[PDB]
Amino acid sequence: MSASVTVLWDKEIEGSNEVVKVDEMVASNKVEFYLKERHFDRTITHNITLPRATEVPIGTEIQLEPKHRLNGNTEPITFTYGSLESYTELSEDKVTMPEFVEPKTKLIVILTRNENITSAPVEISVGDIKETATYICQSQSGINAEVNTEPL
Repeated sequence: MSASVTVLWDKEIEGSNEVVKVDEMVASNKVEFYLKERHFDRTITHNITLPRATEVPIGTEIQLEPKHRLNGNTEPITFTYGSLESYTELSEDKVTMPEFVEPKTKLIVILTRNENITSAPVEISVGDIKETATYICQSQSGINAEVNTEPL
């Protein structure tokens, strides 16, 4: 009813790897800037997938410990085959804005973050049944603010 689990971390595959533009904000001219801080949802989705013809019985628990986590969570993720095959972590990404737009100056705030997909083999055993599943991590980094100044 409960599997022993080993992630072949050294076999990790690097899927998508992108720096994503999240937003841009512009103002022109001292005057005070629109927001002092922006707040952003940040997620990491963890997935387990099994071969279509697997012998793993429906209901089996697969407990693994991911590499990329949020909020300093350390506890294992518990997937259940055929019920709970995905799990999403949510944290609050707080980003400080520039306070002032300076005189004779147009400022541009560029907000970016990294987003990766990685996958790895998971060796699964329930009793005499062995399987190699695939673990998939959909990750987002913290946001970076680039301040760009023009004399207009």
